[PDB]
Amino acid sequence: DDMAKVLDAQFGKVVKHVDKTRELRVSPLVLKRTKIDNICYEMGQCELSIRRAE
RNA sequence: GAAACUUAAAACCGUGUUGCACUGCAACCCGGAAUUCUUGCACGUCG
Repeated sequence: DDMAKVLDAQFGKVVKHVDKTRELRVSPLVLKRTKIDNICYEMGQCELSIRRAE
């Protein structure tokens, strides 16, 4: 609910976010998922690793 | 003895370069030190 007041300070005349985020307890209201005709997964995920190489 | 100017007239003048030769010159770095650097997701929102 902290994320909804700041999103309604720049938007809000299109879609009311304050009343909708306390009915299904989600913020934001969508999920950026994609498709390559095979598997539906997200947009922008990565797998991270590191090593201390000289 | 008392009485009658060794006087009159006459330029110390005429001619003549304080002139001739001579570098205010020779040698000398406006030079030595100094990062156009510090912070910043081409991103958020979907009847």
